[PDB]
Parts: sequence; C-alpha cells; structure tokens
Amino acid sequence: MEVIELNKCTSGQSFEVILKPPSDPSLEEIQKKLEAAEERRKYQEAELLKHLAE
Amino acid sequence: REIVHIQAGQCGNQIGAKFWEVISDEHGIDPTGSYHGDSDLQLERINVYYNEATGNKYVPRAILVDLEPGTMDSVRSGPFGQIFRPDNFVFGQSGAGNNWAKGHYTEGAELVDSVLDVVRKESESCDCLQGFQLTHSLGGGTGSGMGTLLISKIREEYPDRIMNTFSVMPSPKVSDTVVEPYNATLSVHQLVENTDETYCIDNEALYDICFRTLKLTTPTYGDLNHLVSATMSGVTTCLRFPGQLNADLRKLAVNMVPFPRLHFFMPGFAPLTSRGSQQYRALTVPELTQQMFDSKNMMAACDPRHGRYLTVAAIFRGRMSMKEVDEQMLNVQNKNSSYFVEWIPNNVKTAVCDIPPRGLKMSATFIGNSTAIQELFKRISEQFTAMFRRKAFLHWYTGEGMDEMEFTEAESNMNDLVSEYQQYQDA
Amino acid sequence: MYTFVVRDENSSVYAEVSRLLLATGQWKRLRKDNPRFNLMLGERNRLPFGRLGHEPGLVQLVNYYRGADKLCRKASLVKLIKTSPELSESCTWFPESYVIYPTDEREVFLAAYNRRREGREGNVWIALISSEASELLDFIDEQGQVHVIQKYLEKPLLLEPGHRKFDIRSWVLVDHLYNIYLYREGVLRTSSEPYNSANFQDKTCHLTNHCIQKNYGRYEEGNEMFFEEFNQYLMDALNTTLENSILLQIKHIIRSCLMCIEPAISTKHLHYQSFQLFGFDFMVDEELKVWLIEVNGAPACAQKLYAELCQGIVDVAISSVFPLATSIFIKLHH
Amino acid sequence: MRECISIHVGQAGVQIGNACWELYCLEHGIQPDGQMPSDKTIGGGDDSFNTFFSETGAGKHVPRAVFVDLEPTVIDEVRTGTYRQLFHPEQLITGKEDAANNYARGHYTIGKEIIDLVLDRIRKLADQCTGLQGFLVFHSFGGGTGSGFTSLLMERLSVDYGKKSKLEFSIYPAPQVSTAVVEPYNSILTTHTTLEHSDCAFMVDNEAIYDICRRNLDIERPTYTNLNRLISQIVSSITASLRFDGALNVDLTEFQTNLVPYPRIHFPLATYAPVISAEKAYHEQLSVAEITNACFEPANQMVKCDPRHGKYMACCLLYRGDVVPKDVNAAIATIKTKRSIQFVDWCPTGFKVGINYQPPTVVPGGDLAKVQRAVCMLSNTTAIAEAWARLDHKFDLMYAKRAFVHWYVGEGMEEGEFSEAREDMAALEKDYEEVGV
Ligand SMILES: Nc1nc2c(ncn2[C@@H]2O[C@H](COP(=O)(O)OP(=O)(O)OP(=O)(O)O)[C@@H](O)[C@H]2O)c(=O)[nH]1
Ligand SMILES: Nc1ncnc2c1ncn2[C@@H]1O[C@H](COP(=O)(O)OP(=O)(O)CP(=O)(O)O)[C@@H](O)[C@H]1O
Ligand SMILES: Nc1nc2c(ncn2[C@@H]2O[C@H](COP(=O)(O)OP(=O)(O)O)[C@@H](O)[C@H]2O)c(=O)[nH]1
Ligand SMILES: COC(=O)Nc1nc2ccc(C(=O)c3cccs3)cc2[nH]1
Ligand SMILES: [Ca+2]
Ligand SMILES: [Mg+2]
Ligand SMILES: [Mg+2]
Repeated sequence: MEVIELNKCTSGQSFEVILKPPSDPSLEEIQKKLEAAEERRKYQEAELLKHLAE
Repeated sequence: REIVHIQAGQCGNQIGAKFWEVISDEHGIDPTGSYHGDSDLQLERINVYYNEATGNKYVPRAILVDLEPGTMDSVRSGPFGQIFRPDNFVFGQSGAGNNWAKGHYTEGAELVDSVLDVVRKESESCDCLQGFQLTHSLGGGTGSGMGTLLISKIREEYPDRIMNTFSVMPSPKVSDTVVEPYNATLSVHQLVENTDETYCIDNEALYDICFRTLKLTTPTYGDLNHLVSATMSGVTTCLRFPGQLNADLRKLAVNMVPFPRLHFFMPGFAPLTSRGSQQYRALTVPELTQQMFDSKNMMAACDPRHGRYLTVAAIFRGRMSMKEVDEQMLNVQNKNSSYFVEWIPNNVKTAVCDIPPRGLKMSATFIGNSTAIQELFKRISEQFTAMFRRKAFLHWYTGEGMDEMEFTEAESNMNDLVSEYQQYQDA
Repeated sequence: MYTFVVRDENSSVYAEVSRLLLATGQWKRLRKDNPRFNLMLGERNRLPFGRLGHEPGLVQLVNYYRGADKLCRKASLVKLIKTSPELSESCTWFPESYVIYPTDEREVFLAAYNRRREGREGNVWIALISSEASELLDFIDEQGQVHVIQKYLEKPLLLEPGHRKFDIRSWVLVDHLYNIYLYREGVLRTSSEPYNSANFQDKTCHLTNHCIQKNYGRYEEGNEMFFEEFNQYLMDALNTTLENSILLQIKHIIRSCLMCIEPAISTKHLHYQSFQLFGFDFMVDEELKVWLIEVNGAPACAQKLYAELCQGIVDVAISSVFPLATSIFIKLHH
Repeated sequence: MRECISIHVGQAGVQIGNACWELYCLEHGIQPDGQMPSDKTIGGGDDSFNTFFSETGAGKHVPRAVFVDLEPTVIDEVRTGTYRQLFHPEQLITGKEDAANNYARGHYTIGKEIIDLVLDRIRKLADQCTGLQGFLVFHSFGGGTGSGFTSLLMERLSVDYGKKSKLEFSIYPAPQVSTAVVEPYNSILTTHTTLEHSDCAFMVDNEAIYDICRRNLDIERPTYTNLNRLISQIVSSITASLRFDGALNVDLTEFQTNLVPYPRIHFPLATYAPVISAEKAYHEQLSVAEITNACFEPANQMVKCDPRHGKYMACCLLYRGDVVPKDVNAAIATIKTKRSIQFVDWCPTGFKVGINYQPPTVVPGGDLAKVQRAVCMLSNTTAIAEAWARLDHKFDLMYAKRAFVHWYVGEGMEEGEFSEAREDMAALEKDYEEVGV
C-alpha cells in the first residue's frame, strides 16, 4: 500500500512498500589449533614408523 | 601428477607388460617410444605414466622386478619390450621357488634395496608424485613375498603417498603349486595394512569368463591377461584422459574407501571380449550397464548378491548419451537397492570418457567395493587351513627362518578381515 | 517395479494399501529409512517433507499434504474458517465456535453467550456438554490442553425407530492434481441410546462415534447405517432422497474447505507430490441442514468398505502417478 | 566509494569467479585486455564500478580479486583464458596437490602451509583500498579446499580485518553433478566453523540450478559451464547494487541490515526469473507481474524448498530492465492476495525494491536469451532450513557407522569436531523452527 523512501537516479530507482507493520577466536588460539592437529599427524606418523621398525 | 609403476614376479611382469602395451596404443606411443597419434587428448595427461625423453621419446615410469631373469628377458624381447628404461630392469638369479619366505625374508631381502634405488630415482624426477601402483600375483614367491616387502619399504620412505595394487588371487582351477594359499594368506595381511586400493583379480573368475562366456575351451595365461589389461586400462582411464573426472589417486580412494582395511575391490568390464575375435555390433547403454553389474563380468568370483555394496564406481568410455547412462545406472540401483548399503548416501558414482579403448566403440569398467569380497578370503582361508591343520608343506618356509606362529597370525588376521566384512553386511 | 516404504504401522487404511501394492507384483517394499522410494506412506507426526523429491531420477509421492493439518485440527479449523474470506465468518454450515486457552477470544465468546441468555434461546455448548458458561471454562483450565468451544446443535435429526442421534462420515481423496474425489459410500455412525433432551452428561446419548457405543448392534450391525438404508429411510419417512436433502450440502462443504487451502498446500509445481485421504464428519439437524463437525487427516474406514476404498486409493492416487503394465468416486468439479 | 575484494576458493569458487568477472566486464564495458573506453577518468577515480575494479595509469581496470586453489589445473585456465590480461600473477595462487575432498586436509594439513601466503596477497589488494568494506567469498561446500581452506581463511580474515563485513556465495552439494560421497561431512564442518565469521551467505544448490538448466534452457545434461553462466547472472543481480548508482544495498553492511535481523540465520533464499533459452526461436516477453509472480514458484529458487511452510524475516526485489515502481506495486498487491506469504510477527510485512534500468547482460554464445526485464528476489525465509535438514540427515547416516572418518582423523582432526559441528547444526535447525512455527 504505502510507498516510502523513494530514491531516483539516472541508473534506476529504489523504494520500500509496506503491506503491514509488525505485531571470535584470536590469532593465538587459531595457531594453537593448527599446531595441535600437526602434532597428532606427527604422532600418528611416528606410530607407523615405529610399527614398521618392529 | 606422476604415477610410479612397479611390476614384480612372473605374473606381475606379464600383466604389467600387457598393461603398458595397451595404454601405449591408447596414447599413440609406438614400441620405439615415439608418439604417432592424431589427437592432443592422447598427450594431455601422458606425463602421468610416461617420462619425456630428450629427442621426444616417451619412457614408461615403470620398474620391472624379479628374482630370476626368465620372464623379464621375455619382456625385453616382447612387442613393446624396448620401450622400458633399461636401468629399471632389476633382477636376481636365484628365483623364489613359489616361496613367500624367499621373496619376503631371504632372496628378496638381498635385492630389495636395489629396487628402492630405482624407485627413488624415478620419484625425484616427479613434479608431484600422486602415488604408486603394483602388479603381482599373491600365489607365488616374488610378486607375493617380495612385492609386499617392497610395499612395506615404500610406505616407510613415502608414508604420505598412495599405494594401489592389482593383485592376482590364486585358484586351484588355475594353479601352479599347492602352497599358493599359504603365500596368498601371508600376502593378504600385508595388503590390509599397506595399500589404499587392492584390485582383487581372481584367476578363478578369469578362467570361468574365458571358458563359460568367451567360449575358449582351453584358456592360457595370455587369454586371462587380456581381461586384466583391458580392466586396468579402464580403471586408469580417469587418470590418463581429460573428462568429467580429474581426481588424483588420493581423492579417488577417499570416495571409495569408508574404512581403512576394507579396500579390496571387485573389478568388472563390459563388453567381455576374447582376443582376436572381432565382433561388430556395439552394445546399447542398457546392455553395458546390465552386464557390468552381472556376476559373470566380475573378476573376483564373488556373488555380489551375497553381500552389499559400500561404494560403486563406473567409468563409461566412448561416444554415447550420458543422459541415457544416468537413467540406466539409476535403473539398476533403484531396482536392486537392497544390495547397496543405505547409510552411505549416493554411493554409486559414474563418469564418461569420449575415447573408447581399441576395438570397441563403447565400453564400461566396473569398480565395486562389496562386502561379498569376503567370499574370496574365506575360500583362501579354507584352503590354507586344510593344509595347515597337518602342517603340510611348511618345511619350505621354516627352512627360510619362518615360524609356525607367523602362519597362525596370518590365518587369524584374515579371519578378522572376513568377520569385519560381515559386520557391515548386516548393518 | 516401483518401490515404497511404510512409516505408520498403525494405519488401518494403508496397511491394506501396502498389501494391495505387493499383491500386484509390480511394487516392492523397502524398509523405513531407505530414501530410494517412489511412494512414501508416511508417519502422522513430524513427517520429513523437506527430504522428499531430492533423489535424482526418482519420482516421489507421499500420502500426506504438508499444511493440511490446519484443516484437521479443531483449534486450527475454527481459525482457518474465521480468517478466510472464502468461508467466514457468516459461514452458514459451520457452528458458532471460539478459540479458548487455559489460564484467545474468551471475552468474545461470552458476549455471544449472553444475548440469548439475554433472550429466547437454547444456549447449550460443547468442548463436556453444558449450558452454563462457567462449568466449561474451568473444565478447560484443568485439562492443560487448548480446547474449542462450539455451539451445541440442540435440534438434531433423529432416526426412527429409536429416536436416535447420528453423525455422517464422508471419505475424501485428493490426488496430486488436486482432484477432489468423494467416496460414494459414507456411513452413519449412530447412537444406540435414544436422544435425551433434558440431561446432558448422558453422553452415550449425545456422542456418536463407534468407540463409546461399545444397546449396541440393536438396529443395525455395529451402529453403522450405510447409505442405501439411510436413503430408503429418508424416502419412506420424509419423502426425500439422501442426494437432495443432505449430499448436495456435503459436496458443497467438502469442495469449499479444500478449495480454500489449495494454494497453501498444492504440490502442482513442487519437486515432490502429495495425495491425502480425509474423513469429513457432518451433523444433520431436524430441518435437513448439514453442519461440518470436523475433519480427520488420518481417518480409519468402515470394515465392509476397506476393500473398495483402499483399492480406489491405489487406482487413482498411486497408479495415476506410477502406471502398471465404473468409478467408486464422485469428482467434485471446480 | 568503498572497495570490495572478491575471494574465490577451490574449483567451484574459481570457475564461478571467472564466469562472474566475465559478466562484470560485459556489463561495465570492460574489454578482455582491461581497457574501459567509457571511463574518462584515466588512471583512477571513485565511481561505483571502482568498488570491484582498480585502475592502472595505463588505463587498465583490474578486478579486486584473488584466486586460490590447492591444485593448479583450474586456475591455470584463468592464466591462459580469454581474460588472462585482466588479472596479474599475484592474484592467482595455486598449490601442488589438492585436499582430495577432505576438509581436514584443506583446513589443517595443506591449509596451514599456504594461509600466510594468501593473506599476504590479500593484504596487497587491501593496501590499494582507501576504504575497504570487506569481502565476497566464493566456494563449494563439498570440496576439501572449498570447505576446509575457506573456513580457515574466514577465521583469519575476522582477525586481520575485524570490522570488515564478509559475504559468502556457497555451492551446496548435489549428487547429480558430483562424484564425491563425503560432501555432507565437509559441508557441516565448514558451516560450523564459518558460521560466526559470515555476515550473509547465499547458498546455491547445484540440484536447483541443474533442473533450471534442463527445464528452462532445454539442456539435457547441464555442464559446469552451463551451471556457472546461470549462477553468475544471479550473483551479478545480487552485487549490481554495489557496482552501480543507487540507494538500495549500496554497502555490504546493508545486506545484513536489510536481510539478516538474526545473525546466525543469515542464509537468504534467492529466486530468479525469467530464465529463457537462447535457442527459443519465438519468446513472448514477460511482464513485471509475470516475472514477479515467478519469484514465488519453488522451481525458480536457488535452493528447492517450500516458503509457504515457513516465515519471512525480510524480502528484497532486485529488478533489471524496463521496470517502474507502479507496475511492481500492482504486481505485489495481486501476489499478496493469491499466495501464502507469512512474516514473523516482529517484522513488518513488506518489500525493499531496487530497480536498475539496464536489462540483464547475456554472454554472447551463452544459453540465456536477452530479456526486456528480469528480477532476483532475496528472501530470508525459514524454509531454507529444509536444506540443512537434508544435509544433516546424510551426515547422521554416515557418521553413525563412522564411515570415511579415518580420512579426517588421519590428517590431524579429532573425532569430537564432527560431533561439535553436528551439534551446532542441530542448534541451527532449532533456531529456524522457533522462528518459523
Ligand atoms: N556450480 C558448480 N559446482 C561445482 C563446480 N566445480 C565443482 N563443483 C561442485 O563442488 C563440489 C566439489 O568440490 P570442488 O570445488 O570441485 O573441490 P575443491 O574446492 O577444489 O577442493 P578439493 O578439490 O578437494 O581440493 C561438487 O559438489 C561439485 O558439484 C563448478 O564449476 N560449478
Ligand atoms: N457442535 C456439536 N453439536 C452437537 N453434537 C456435536 C457437536 N460437536 C460434536 N458433537 C458430537 O460429539 C461427538 C464428538 O465430536 P468430535 O468430532 O470432536 O469427536 P472426534 O474427534 O473423535 C470425531 P473423529 O473420530 O472422526 O475425528 C461427535 O460424534 C458428535 O456426535
Ligand atoms: N592371471 C595370471 N596369473 C598368473 C600368470 N602367471 C602366473 N600366474 C599365477 O600366479 C601364481 C604364481 O605366481 P608367479 O607370478 O608365477 O610367482 P613369482 O614369479 O615368484 O611371483 C599362480 O597362482 C598362477 O596361477 C599370468 O600371466 N596371468
Ligand atoms: C592406478 O590406481 C588407480 O587407477 N586407482 C583408481 N581408483 C579409482 C576409483 C574410481 C575411478 C573412476 O573411474 C570413477 C568413475 C566414476 C566415479 S569414480 C577410477 C579409479 N582408479
Ligand atoms: Ca576511472
Ligand atoms: Mg610362476
Ligand atoms: Mg580441487
């Protein structure tokens, strides 16, 4: 029904029509997570190498 | 995205040579190593399996291994024998006498370092090695025993590289010696631990196909190997030619292997063709699809209806309607959705390559990860036990330093593998 | 060979349907959680509509309309009626009703309760059946549930012999094309007790579904009078037919309810499709005027009619979508 | 003028990035060699298109874009493509081997080795920005790079650019055009880690785009090329307000303001119309009413779902072509009376409308026919939660058997992250339901 905030220009126009009214992690923790996973990889790799050594 | 190829033993070198002659033809490479083809599609990924030689020759990234020179001399005098890098021929003289212990512990141990030197030399030339592949049988001594020793040492030096095998399983129907179940059982546990993919190529199935289907009354190893090289060409089409799929070995394995130990695949191929015997009518897409899911095209001699598919991959080759491929594939599944696990959504995947293999206007290669593969290992286990009960033929092994305990362990971890397959079949 | 799953084991109707499908040999049953189905005979609560129609190369069909619960709940039906211009609020075939919550249109209800307190009238109501507003409202406040207060039809049509009360149940099938099919066979769920005007907690007297009643089986086997008999009665006793006196209104009411919610629930351009069987409950007063009592989204059938209805469901709702290698329905045209 | 940096991650992100930048050039009159004959301010300026392009003294207009893939095949096709001159080498970052559809490999293993390099190349773009708004990030859910590296990138961008806004264009996984099976894992994992770092995310389900291509473009088996050209049109419709003169959605911040009242629920549904085949020899041009009404047909949505059974929180209509406010309102009035459109009680029932007079540009030789008027509707409906439901169910099926999990654990990820991610998704589905019913 009610058309509001109509703005016009050469490229086009915009407006709003209303039908009815209503009724973070730090760099430290990031680099620690990445390095904890890298350790787990290196631990798993060492278990494999030890197993192969046996 | 280079792949390093290794072939060990008599069987390994014979199917390996066959493989290289098949894909060399597909890439337009002659036995001299010179490219003469008519499509750039043949050369776009030729570096995966071939090294470029100064004076534009292509040299297979292949390492040929044996404990006796017999079969490798046959290779060197073979059709494409001269295409291989001469330094990559690594061989002993003593042989392995169909003895896993000789291949894995004594004779093979003496030669294994020399093989690794060549592996390393080929790896250091790779811009980015994506993995290794090995051809071998499990029933002999070199391919089975030294091949798995090789795999163990490669995993030590390259712990983050993909290792895939095309492994020929022994069968009394096509049998050299009685100790094949011993060698196979010892080898299977090595494969459970140190490969990402093992294509279970059963000599029983290969025989039955040549006999019952290809109507060859007395099939040779040559007839059997025609099926193997045709299947290996299909399994690696994905990697050798441009198309829908450009996954490296690791990405391929990730989507096929839900559990680390259950990586033994049932391969298949359609249409089934005997060598030389031309036939002129190409298959319709419904014919391709129905055959590749039929047990008679399976090369593992397991009944897929006796298990459930964890994952399935199918590569179609040739000029065809992929929409029609889509419909026939989803026909087969939706018809038989009780032979596919329901806790891995969309576990049946398809791809097409425009380039058909030599001799066929269209073909399809099947790769099934089924729990029905346990029938193969149960079969080997029964034959193992029948002899091991009486400790028969064990002196061949104890004479090389092995203990009965190592057999008992091998027996046990294959029975674990069998039961592990049973666990997911009833899920 | 088509595939289907069953996620409601206590459905009298679709247990029958699934067995009919199997006996065609062109339908295979999968187990509950297999997503590769063509047909889903779903559960009645929390049916996973959001997961339907996302399996490539599989036409999927479900035996329930998403959103149709707004018709098949008493609180919702009153509000659906009351707020929809197509029906409301001078809707002549739906009893005067109000939405009541336990401690809403409570104040609105007593404004009506008063004026024929304030002069002339029957002022009996129902949720319990009473004549005193206060007696209902704290019935309602110690249930817990949300209840509906509806005008009680104090002048029902009474069957003779017996001076009995009854309600009519009609079965309506809506297919994936939103065709509205009325099953030609309805049933009168009669009271075996004679109707008692004065005292209202008689309830055997005033409530007519075939649970309470089990004077049972006195007049007709199972207190269920079918259409052939009821028609013959109307001809003999009232000089009229079931078609003219009652069925025209029933057809009018069914079509009007389903046309209202059609844009809200239609699956004409959806990635999956729906059909659904409804049970419309009607009430006839002594002047042969039909009133809508309620609608059930998961109705059961009468025992003699299970074979016919469920076969009808397979023919026009399921095989219309998945074909195989005079009609028992009346199509309400629109 | 305030600048916007585009970041394209993995195969999906890169190829869609290419399609979009191609379309951008055609729309702004920018040639493949970077020249823009209509730009009279040589060597610089602060026009609206400068939000996406910077200028060299030689007059070349270069995309404020960075391309990143853990494998070189796709980005190499940018290096040698028809728009090779458009970009400079330091915008294109490639690895050696990819994440193999493994989130853990994209996030932890390979991601750690290249994250600093990417941030450095991003920093060099930000240094040429007088006033940076933030980032538009393109990627798939299913890829190991698209899921894994993106979530890590988003985390670091929140660190290095705390007050900047970040928007996502995310490709939701569809079995019809995928040969992967682990994508439900990667999707849930990347959504959980990225959720707090993204202000607004536009999901595009390949299933929906696929069927639109089949049904309306009459392409029997749609390729990525077909899919991407269509996707680029939608993306263009969404970003046009940042590249052209206007008053609606002129800032990244306005996207949250206009479309996202509740932070976690920042996944607006996009619907686009009309999609007409270029091979259609005779087409009757559609009116404002016809294309606006088509914004409420599920068959035109980027994600198949049913908005009738949800609630709206916001709704924007973005028109391109011969459209005037009168005909929009006349269309809305009729649509309101004929369709089920329910807003949440704490939001006004209304539409924010933007009109750009220039009709949609089509790629020469593409599949899309030129039309006199087009519209993209951006609506924040709870009905898009159906997509999370589908995904989470597939996740649950596999994870109960721990299928494929060893691949992730083997790259250093812990099993608990699976359950933590799944619980966050469980919370999200419940947020949607509280708001929605
Ligand atoms: N719409 C669209 N989707 C794509 C495109 N390329 C890949 N996808 C989808 O993305 C998913 C696979 O992820 P990719 O983006 O290819 O993988 P990635 O981001 O490169 O990550 P990795 O390859 O695992 O390192 C699948 O669901 C594909 O359908 C594309 O060009 N367009
Ligand atoms: N407004 C009214 N006036 C008179 N009688 C009424 C009435 N509403 C209901 N009744 C009687 O009360 C009974 C119970 O009504 P209601 O329809 O709520 O029960 P119900 O929910 O079990 C029907 P169904 O089992 O088919 O869903 C009806 O059988 C009808 O006989
Ligand atoms: N399919 C196939 N199987 C073979 C071939 N040669 C040998 N075999 C099988 O391999 C087993 C013998 O192993 P073999 O390779 O000869 O022993 P090795 O040389 O010591 O490794 C037996 O089961 C044979 O049936 C062949 O060319 N093709
Ligand atoms: C040498 O090692 C391999 O070739 N391994 C391998 N593993 C594979 C798994 C799948 C496919 C393949 O072709 C697919 C078709 C459709 C989906 S995947 C091809 C594969 N090749
Ligand atoms: Ca300028
Ligand atoms: Mg031999
Ligand atoms: Mg990639």
